[PDB]
Amino acid sequence: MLDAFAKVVSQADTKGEFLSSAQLDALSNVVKDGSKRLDAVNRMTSNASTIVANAARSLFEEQPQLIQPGGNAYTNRRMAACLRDMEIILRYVTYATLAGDSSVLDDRCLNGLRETYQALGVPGGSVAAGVAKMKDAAIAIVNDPNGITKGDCSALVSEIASYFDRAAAAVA
Amino acid sequence: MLDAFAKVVSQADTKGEFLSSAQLDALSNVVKDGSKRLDAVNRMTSNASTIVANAARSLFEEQPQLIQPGGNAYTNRRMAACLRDMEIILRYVTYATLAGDSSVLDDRCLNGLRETYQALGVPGGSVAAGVAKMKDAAIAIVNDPNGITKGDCSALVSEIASYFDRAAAAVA
Amino acid sequence: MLDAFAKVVSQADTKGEFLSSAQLDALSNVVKDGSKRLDAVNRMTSNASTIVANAARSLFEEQPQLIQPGGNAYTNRRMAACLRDMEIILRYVTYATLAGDSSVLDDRCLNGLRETYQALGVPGGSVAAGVAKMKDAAIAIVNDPNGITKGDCSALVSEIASYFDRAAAAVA
Amino acid sequence: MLDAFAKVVSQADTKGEFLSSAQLDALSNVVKDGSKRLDAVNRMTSNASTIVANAARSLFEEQPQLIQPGGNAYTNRRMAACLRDMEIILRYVTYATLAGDSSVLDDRCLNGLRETYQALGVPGGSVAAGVAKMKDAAIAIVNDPNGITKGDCSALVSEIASYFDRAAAAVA
Amino acid sequence: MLDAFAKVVSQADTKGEFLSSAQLDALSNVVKDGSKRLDAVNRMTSNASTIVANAARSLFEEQPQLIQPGGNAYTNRRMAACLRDMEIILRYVTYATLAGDSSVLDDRCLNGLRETYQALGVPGGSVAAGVAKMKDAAIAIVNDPNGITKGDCSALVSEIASYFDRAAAAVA
Amino acid sequence: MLDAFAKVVSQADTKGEFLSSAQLDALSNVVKDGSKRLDAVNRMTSNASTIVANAARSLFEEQPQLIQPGGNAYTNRRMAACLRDMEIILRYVTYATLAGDSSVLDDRCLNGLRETYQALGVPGGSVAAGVAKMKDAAIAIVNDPNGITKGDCSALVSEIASYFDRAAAAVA
Amino acid sequence: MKTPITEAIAAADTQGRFLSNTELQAVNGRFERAAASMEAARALTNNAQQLIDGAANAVYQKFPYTTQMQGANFASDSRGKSKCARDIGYYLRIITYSLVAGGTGPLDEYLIAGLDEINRTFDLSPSWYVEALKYIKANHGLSGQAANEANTYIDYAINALS
Amino acid sequence: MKTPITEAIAAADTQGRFLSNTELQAVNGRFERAAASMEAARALTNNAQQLIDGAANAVYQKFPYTTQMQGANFASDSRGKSKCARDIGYYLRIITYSLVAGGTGPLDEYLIAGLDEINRTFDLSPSWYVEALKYIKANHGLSGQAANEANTYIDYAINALS
Amino acid sequence: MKTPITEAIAAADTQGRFLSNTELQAVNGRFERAAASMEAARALTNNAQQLIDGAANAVYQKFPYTTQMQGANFASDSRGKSKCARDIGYYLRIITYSLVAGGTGPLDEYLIAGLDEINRTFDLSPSWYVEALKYIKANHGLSGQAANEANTYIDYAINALS
Amino acid sequence: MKTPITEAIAAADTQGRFLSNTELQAVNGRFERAAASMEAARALTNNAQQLIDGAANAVYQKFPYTTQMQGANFASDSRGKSKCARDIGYYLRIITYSLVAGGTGPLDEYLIAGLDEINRTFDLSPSWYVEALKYIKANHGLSGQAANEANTYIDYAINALS
Amino acid sequence: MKTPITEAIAAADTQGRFLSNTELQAVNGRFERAAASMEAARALTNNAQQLIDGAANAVYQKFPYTTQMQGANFASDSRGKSKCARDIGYYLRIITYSLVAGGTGPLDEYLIAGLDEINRTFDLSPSWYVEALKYIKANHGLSGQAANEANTYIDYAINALS
Amino acid sequence: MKTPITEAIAAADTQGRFLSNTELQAVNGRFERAAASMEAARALTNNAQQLIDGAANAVYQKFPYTTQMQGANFASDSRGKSKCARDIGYYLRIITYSLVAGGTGPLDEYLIAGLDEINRTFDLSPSWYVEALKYIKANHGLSGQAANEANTYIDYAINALS
Ligand SMILES: *[C@@H](C)[C@H]1/C(=C/c2[nH]c(/C=C3N=C(/C=C4\NC(=O)C(CC)=C4C)C(C)=C\3CCC(=O)O)c(CCC(=O)O)c2C)NC(=O)[C@@H]1C
Ligand code: NA
Repeated sequence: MLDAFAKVVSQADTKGEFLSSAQLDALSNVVKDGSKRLDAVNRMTSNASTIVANAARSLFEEQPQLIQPGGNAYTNRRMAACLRDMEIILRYVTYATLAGDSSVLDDRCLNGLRETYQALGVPGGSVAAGVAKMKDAAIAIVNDPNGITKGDCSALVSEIASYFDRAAAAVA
Repeated sequence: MLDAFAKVVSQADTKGEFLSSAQLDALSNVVKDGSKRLDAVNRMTSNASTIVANAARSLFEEQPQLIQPGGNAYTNRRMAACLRDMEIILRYVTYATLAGDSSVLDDRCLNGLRETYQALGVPGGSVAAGVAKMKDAAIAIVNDPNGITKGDCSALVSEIASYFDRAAAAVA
Repeated sequence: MLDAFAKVVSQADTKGEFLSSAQLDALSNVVKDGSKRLDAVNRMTSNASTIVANAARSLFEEQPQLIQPGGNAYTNRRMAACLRDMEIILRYVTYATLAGDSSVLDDRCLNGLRETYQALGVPGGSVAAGVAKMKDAAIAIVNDPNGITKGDCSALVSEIASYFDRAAAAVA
Repeated sequence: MLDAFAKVVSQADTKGEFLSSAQLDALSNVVKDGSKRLDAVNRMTSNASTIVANAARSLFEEQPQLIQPGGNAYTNRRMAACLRDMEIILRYVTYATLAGDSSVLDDRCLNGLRETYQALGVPGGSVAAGVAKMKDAAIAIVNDPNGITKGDCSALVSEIASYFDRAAAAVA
Repeated sequence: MLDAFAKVVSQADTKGEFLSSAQLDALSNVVKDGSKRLDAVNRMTSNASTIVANAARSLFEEQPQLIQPGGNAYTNRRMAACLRDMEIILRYVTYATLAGDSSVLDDRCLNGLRETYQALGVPGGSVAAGVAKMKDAAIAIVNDPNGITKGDCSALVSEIASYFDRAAAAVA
Repeated sequence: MLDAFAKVVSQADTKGEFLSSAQLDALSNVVKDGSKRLDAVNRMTSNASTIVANAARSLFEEQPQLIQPGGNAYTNRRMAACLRDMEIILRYVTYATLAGDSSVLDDRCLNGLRETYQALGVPGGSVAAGVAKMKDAAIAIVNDPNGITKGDCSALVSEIASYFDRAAAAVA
Repeated sequence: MKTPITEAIAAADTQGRFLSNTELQAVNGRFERAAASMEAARALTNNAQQLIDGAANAVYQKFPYTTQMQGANFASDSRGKSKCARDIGYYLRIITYSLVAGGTGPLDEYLIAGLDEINRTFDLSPSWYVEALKYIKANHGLSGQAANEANTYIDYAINALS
Repeated sequence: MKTPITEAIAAADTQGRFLSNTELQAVNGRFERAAASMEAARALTNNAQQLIDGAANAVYQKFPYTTQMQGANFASDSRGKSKCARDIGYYLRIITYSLVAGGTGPLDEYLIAGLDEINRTFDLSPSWYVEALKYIKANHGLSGQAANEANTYIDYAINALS
Repeated sequence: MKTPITEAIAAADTQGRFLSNTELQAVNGRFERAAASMEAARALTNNAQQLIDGAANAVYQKFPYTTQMQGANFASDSRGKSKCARDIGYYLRIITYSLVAGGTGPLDEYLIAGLDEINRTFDLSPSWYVEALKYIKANHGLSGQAANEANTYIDYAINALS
Repeated sequence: MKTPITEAIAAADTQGRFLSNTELQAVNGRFERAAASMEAARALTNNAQQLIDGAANAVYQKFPYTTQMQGANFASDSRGKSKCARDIGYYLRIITYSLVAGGTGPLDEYLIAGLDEINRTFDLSPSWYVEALKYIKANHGLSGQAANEANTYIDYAINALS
Repeated sequence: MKTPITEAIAAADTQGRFLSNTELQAVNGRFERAAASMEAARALTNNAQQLIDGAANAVYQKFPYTTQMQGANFASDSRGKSKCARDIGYYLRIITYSLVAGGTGPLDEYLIAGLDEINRTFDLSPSWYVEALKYIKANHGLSGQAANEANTYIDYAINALS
Repeated sequence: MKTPITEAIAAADTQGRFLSNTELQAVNGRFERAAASMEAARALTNNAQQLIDGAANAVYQKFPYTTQMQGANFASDSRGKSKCARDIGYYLRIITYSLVAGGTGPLDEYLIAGLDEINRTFDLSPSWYVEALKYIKANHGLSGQAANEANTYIDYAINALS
């Protein structure tokens, strides 16, 4: 997998070139904004259980067919698998947030997930709706101005939202 | 795998319904006929070696190309594999007979067998002919009125023959 | 796999026939010419490192795109894998030479190799160019009249050349 | 392992003798008392959670050093293992009850348990106290005449108490 | 493991010395006698079934308590294990015969065998008696002047007898 | 394994106590002196190859019997195992240096090492001599005032020396 | 799905062997017990709604805060009371499944697998359901071996919650 | 040793769980079948000597060469006829063990394990023991389910020889 | 016990290699965060009794039934109140251990491992302890990264209970 | 197929290495023995019909009941006599394959694998084929190392049947 | 690619966890060190051609035979001198990658993996590259922790060649 | 130790079988080749000192810096020249062991295992030993198959160094 630094390095190696001063400047900016990135990861991680649970509860209230007898999330084993999937996607989104790059989320989570769901009969459109709910809740948790030094995390939040949208699009 | 009882239960759970009086009655009838079912399994099991050996011998008498040099059943390793397949199919037919459901035979034996035989060059139509010979021998053994309380085993015999026919159809 | 003796025996068993006197004569000839075969294997084996290294060096001289940054053989890991492939092919050619039959080379090396290279992006045409360089070097070493009883190894050399050409055709 | 039937058969095979008429009578008496045995197993199994939990609670009440910081049952990981040990011993006692023989409890549970406890520093004397508490609760549940055909279970109860006593003695 | 060549080589490496002319002479004599050694191994191997069966039959004839019910060789499972032990010892004796050194017999067969037998309850003295019976038959087969070029095999036969005697003594 | 922080925490949990103000002060001092500790680990690691090779060369100089034919370090396989052992002990000493606690060295390297050497015939006294030579080279590298902020590392050097002495004592 | 019959088949299949007389005896043991099992299943089914409503009321009496406290996990509103009666009906229904199947397979697969995770995630107390099951045991009105069968699977569910 | 009871415990022990109603029904099925098993065991035991001597004689007439040809594997002398009669008695005795135990455990452990190797090594023909077992089947005089139990274990031994 | 240092050592040891600059940077990261963690550990330790008493009261106010209902698992008597204040003290004490060690090692080993089983077995509700943890979080009085450190470990324990 | 050459290749391939001087010496060992092996194969082939007929008659002579008794496994009719002579020809033919290949590969693959199962299933006595092979050994008319080669593979077949 | 960040993620992914505070402190440790790392990477990049030429010359003067002996592995012609300067440029360039990435990942993946095999196969002496690395260490002119970072990765490459 | 005989024994032992005719043929292959191997080992041993001295001088001439540069790894002093002559004698001596043993067992076990690590750790160039081995090949004075045997094992050592 790549992080923001490995991405620039691997492209430079492909061309056999030293990093330019502009690329080094941009990577120095990533480091300078690293404290904000760690906050986002810690806040999302620290609220993982409620992000998953509230998003799942809202999903089932909107889509009652999922939890009726015969529904895909009926029985406790399938309900737990569903909750686990919500948590896995959130987990990999926090991974990508720490990395500043979507590669871990694409390679180890999203790649092949649509076909897995297809074979199982898991409704991926409903998973994507659950992911969007986790996105809104996680963004609001990251954006909460209480108990943190005031500043601009708009670029970070947009990056995080892009990882959520990526996960949703992979299964929608 | 499912037995006759788990099949109805799993169907009812999909609809989230208690079993109806008709379904409980039908399942009680399976129980009432259980002793006849155990005789059928015991009788096929107790004669398994001769059922397989007589059917194989007759098969090879009718289809000498199988045991000519270069034939699919030529060499003792290939002959042993062929006899083993005959016994395997008989084994899973007796499982299905005990269960009152073909799932164990379909899932653990017949599913994929055609493709296995195609890749190997095993003549599945000849296997089907052997299976039919095993069917007739097994039915005659089950329906033997010597040494048993006389009664009607027609529905059981039809069920057992249907399992043999499923095996034939999976490879013919 | 097959050697020259197993090829004749396997074909005869398929027909259920004893070997003819002419077939026995032919295998006696294989034995008679076996000392030459052992020299060919020993000479290729004893010179394996230089055969591989010189052929690869010449390949990269003629195809510098392979070793420049971004090239398939750039980085020492990919270089080592490229050198390994060279050695693997030469090793299986010496196996086929000892056996007098290409089956081990086809079965355990060449089959599926084009598809493996396609998936990885390895330039199969350049591998074929390296294989042909190993062929010319190996043949010159096998045919070297110094330090060996003078004789006719033309049929053997033609055989070995066909094994190298087989490998090159499988990836070109 | 051994049950009452296996015990007799194994000893007769060692002597090379058929079972005597008196041995066959005793084995028939084992079968005749079989329904009582199944009730004892069912009743202990069905109350396993309360038997373990109440005995453990009483043990820690009487021996508070076990649960104070630094005690062997302090921390949830050690408390969980302690409860698991209680459930394990109860489980193997119900095994021996079904078998009518202590071999499964001796061989699969009690053998070497003192050595294990010694090496870890588990106070085996405290485990034996918990076992005796489980025994008293299980005997009372087994011997409860509410909801069962009235009869004499005193021999079976003495047998079950002996299995509990055997377990406690092995770690006391 | 060691053969006669490796034993001399290993001893010389420990001293850091080249092999002396007398040591090379001794090893050339081992090669000179190698054809006789190959006959000894072939003759013992080619008669292994009857060497084992006849020795075992005589052992049970002389020690009938081994095959009485309750005896160590009673039941077909323990008889098969006993016969296997005879064949195993004969197998490693032929190994040591090929190697001209007892190391493979000592290291892979006899080391720890007495303790294994003692822990199992196998009567090692009876195993020794069967091994000696196997010795007399194997030596008789090796010494058979029928169908072999007449010559002196007395040194080879004394060596083979010593391997058998070694085996018997390790368990007697 | 423990570090300086886990050792105090573990001792406190056994007592069921919050850390005292003096305990927190001492661990704060460990953190304050942490940059020196990282320098020591980096300096030993960065020079690990020369520390090992120079100590081994000196050991073989002073104890030529180790590398005589028949010596424990004779042949390249035993030499490589010996060099590996040196590197292993150095590696675990750098571990203990990072952790500020010898537990990783004791538990994962030294425990049972003397018994291993005894079973193998490895001269543990010579291993201790090699370890002492690594100690002096490592300590001098750590204490090199060139290219580093001048300060007092005497307590840290005494600690590192104690880890080397622990290793030597475990095998001497 | 695990039943006495599928378990016997699975045991023979694991050893690659034909069914043994031990397994035929095991299945006939299931057949003999079915009369009591099915009488329990019928009685539980015939009185299902009364048992379900009585059990839910028993929980609300034992734990009155569940009908007072606010939050998605409690039954202080109609939605929560409906969720609760639903869950209790699930337990009863799947117990009758287990009775009909002759084993705990239905309970194990449809309800107990993942049960701990669901109760923790949705903040549902196991004690609530234990009380509901105790009410069922007390009011199913069975006697003899039919009561034994019913109580065996109710006790199995309580054990899974303890 | 394998019995219906030890097999049930073994299944539960492998799964690390308490005994289930599946295993209790399995053991009760053994209990219900025991009456037929015990009746067959008694009749084979009480009639053993005549069954054994009749079975040996049955083999000798079906395969006359066994009492004529030279060889340790044949019964042309008193030694070999003592071996044969002893062998047939082993079969009968262990069949009664299995009947009593409730499964093939005794037959599997004491006799069938290694049977193919012993008959190959000592050059004993399986068809000899098949014929002897057929005689015991046709002459045990049993009826009803006692004959079922006896014939099931006799047929099991015949299968192991085929 | 896992700490940032022992985890770095364990990764190097798993790979059979010397410590890398990545591991040295990881340890310095711990060193740089230590000031905030020790400030939080000091404050939580100094106000431990007040935090424990207030958290216990917070649970009783949130779930008043825990002071009324009879049963060993509730706090309607002095024994139960002692148990509960003990438990909350364990959480606070091991949270300070985690702050000092620089990771959740102490929480993982001393409290969370086995937590689910213990709360199920003794019928203790995870919601009780979540409420207690929320009180400590709202009343430790810390600011800046010291508050971040304490809240991070409190949230970790809350997640383990959810 | 296993031959001295393919065994050497398979060993080197398993170790991912070029052929060793040990394996080249091993192949020359085969080359040196081939003269004796080919002499034996030519002689056994040239007299195959007389050897098969004589071996079959030797079996019938030793075991006359095989031409007496009714049964699919016996040779009391034209069908069974054709089956027997076919089987013996199979043994002889595959022995010549083994002589030519330089090892037991053809015997192991074409005949011995599954041999035990086939003789058990079809009630074919191994002693019959042992007698036939003993006749071939006694009547192949070879001497020297050609006879050694022939007898080595015949004895290998006899061992496989014992 | 291995970096302090991807290593932290990989550790958490192996245990199926969210990232821990230990891992977040590890990553901040990389952020804090990054200032020294980037300052070293910039200086090495800016003086790259002068360091490469000076390192090549340093090797040629320590091992004068490398510019005199004939052979493809030597730098006695323009081909060999270009290969050598290219190699030294590879070392320096990938060292700056490692500094930028914050770990040995780029050196491990792009250069060290397979290094021993390449130097053996093409008869390149590791001592040549150690000397070039010692020149770079002695002439990069860095001070403070920037020099510490550069020297750490130079010593890492030297150890890989030793 | 690996020899043609112990390799045959090890192959049979892994399969739990008696030695095959293939393996006996393999051993006779070694016996037939032994005359050439022994002739080579005799000539190498009888001229060992001259071969070692000439090979050392050949290395010193091909690589003159080895006699001039300072360092423990070079032969600029009496100590280094002794180490070099010792090493070359090791190669010759163990080559004669392999000739005597009939395979590379001695070379593999006594010298090649760990060779790459030792040459890397002690900064010894493999090209040095290749040159010495090339000298021995050109000056052993052997002819025919004795020369083939010696050159086979010399080339094997050279490949191990390449
Ligand atoms: C074509 C490849 C070249 C060639 C070969 C050649 N060799 C011989 C003779 C022999 N080769 C060997 C080699 C071995 N015997 C073994 O057992 C082993 C494995 C350890 C080997 C490597 C031997 C023993 C001989 C016989 C003795 C001798 O040296 O002559 C010949 C002549 C025999 C024949 O024609 O078949 C030939 C032709 N000769 C050339 O000119 C080619 C360059
Ligand atoms: Na055998």
